[PDB]
Amino acid sequence: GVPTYGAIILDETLENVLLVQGYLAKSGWGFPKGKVNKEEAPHDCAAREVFEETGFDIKDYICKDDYIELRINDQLARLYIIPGIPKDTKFNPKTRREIRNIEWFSIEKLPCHRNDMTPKSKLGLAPNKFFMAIPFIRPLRDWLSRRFG
Repeated sequence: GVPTYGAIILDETLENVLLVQGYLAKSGWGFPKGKVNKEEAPHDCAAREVFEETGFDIKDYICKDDYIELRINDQLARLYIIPGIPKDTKFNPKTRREIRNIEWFSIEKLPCHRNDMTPKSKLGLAPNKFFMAIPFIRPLRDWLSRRFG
């Protein structure tokens, strides 16, 4: 798998995160991110994907050491952490064939796992519209705890 790069944007209170909603296979909510182009540096990919999906430019705010990275089915996803972006910021995707909507969510209200179906004696997990975001939530809470307290 080709690696993906993007950002976790937080507001000034550190309470809220910016998610984007896609279409079809990507119909639910996730952090803004996408696949790296040939010979493109990780920080340049993250700024390009975030600007395409939100219309906000992170280039002057990226810190090279501040990121969460996960490997999911042998594909690497690295999201740079960008705190302190005001909630009254005007966001507008470029790529509206790809992005349905953009919204702020409370970090403490987001799920960090999907629910089983043990009440139905059935295997697997119940659908959840935050499925693409969920793997990063626990690592994000732990990162904010260590850096800020």
